[PDB]
Amino acid sequence: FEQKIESLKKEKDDQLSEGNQKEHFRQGQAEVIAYYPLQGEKVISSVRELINQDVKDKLESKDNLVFYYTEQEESGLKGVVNRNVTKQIYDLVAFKIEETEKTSLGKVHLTEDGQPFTLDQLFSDASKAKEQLIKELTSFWNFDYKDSQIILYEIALPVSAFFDVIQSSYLLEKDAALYQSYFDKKHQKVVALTFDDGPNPATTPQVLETLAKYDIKATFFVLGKNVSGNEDLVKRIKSEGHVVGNHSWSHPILSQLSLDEAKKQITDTEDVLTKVLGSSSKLMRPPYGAITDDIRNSLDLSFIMWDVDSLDWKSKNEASILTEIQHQVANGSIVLMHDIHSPTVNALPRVIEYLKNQGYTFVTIPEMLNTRLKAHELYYSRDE
Ligand SMILES: [Zn+2]
Ligand SMILES: [Zn+2]
Ligand SMILES: [Zn+2]
Repeated sequence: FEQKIESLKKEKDDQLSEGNQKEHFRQGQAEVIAYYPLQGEKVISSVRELINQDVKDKLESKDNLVFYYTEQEESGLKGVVNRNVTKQIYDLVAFKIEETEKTSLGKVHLTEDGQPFTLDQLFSDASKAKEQLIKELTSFWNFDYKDSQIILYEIALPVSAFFDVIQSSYLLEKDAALYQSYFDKKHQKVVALTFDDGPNPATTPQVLETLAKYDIKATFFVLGKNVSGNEDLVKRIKSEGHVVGNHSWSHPILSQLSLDEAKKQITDTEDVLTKVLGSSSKLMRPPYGAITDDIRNSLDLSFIMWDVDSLDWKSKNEASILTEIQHQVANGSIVLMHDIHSPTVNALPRVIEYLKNQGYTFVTIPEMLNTRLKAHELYYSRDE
């Protein structure tokens, strides 16, 4: 019995003496031996703390011999390494030596100099990161990092989903390439002009002439009620290469109607657009941006909001319209305008010129969202 215990102790020293500091103590009836890793000439504090925590709370051991030790592993993040902690318990009261180990009892992320690396350091702003985590979390802090995914305690979350607030400097070659793709797309200078509440026979034709003059396309979210009597004009919008979307039949606050009456405001418009145009873009913009999860979840359409309100409907002033666009438009913006009043008709040329002068490419909503478009989903911009 004594010789067998001596053999286990010799084996562990042969295996782990180098690069570790060995602590030995009796805790009740249990005999504990812990090998703490050294970073340089000093014990990695957070690893010892993790082990001490186990000793205090779990541990428990009646008559046993308990070993703790670690191994360094890459973390999958640049300049960060992991210390995996193993705990092994030997039962010697038995005729035969029994043992059980937990290979990854715990784990600590560390900087190359042995200091703690916490999940908040992976971001340029923890507050927001926490927020996005919460989301992708809810839909689907001790963590791991593997194959381009963040793993919490397990739930594997793509690292991609937090690129907006991540400290990309921590990404290795592969993830750095993925980030480059994200960055390049994020910085593509595209904008989608959108026009609501039409068609209006007295203003829409002028808007179409102006878009044609400037060689750009737009997306028109039309009211079902305005289609009757203006069928040729709606066909004209589509023949000029613009995308026609659904703005409800008569512009009520959809969230204040019963579910089926709201759905029908939408489907009646899909029906008349399909009858006149032969097809639907399956894009729907709620009047006033008012919508509910139930409505969205009830229809196979993508709901298109906006991130830039030109306020043309409020200001009714060309100079104001241009100023709002100049200050608000961003990469991937969806601009809300109305092709039913003259101020917008008049301001359109200077708005287009300004944006072209700043290097923007004008795109339709389908061009902007292309692969991101899914039924039931809400979209405020290319990325939000
Ligand atoms: Zn074992
Ligand atoms: Zn409207
Ligand atoms: Zn569905």
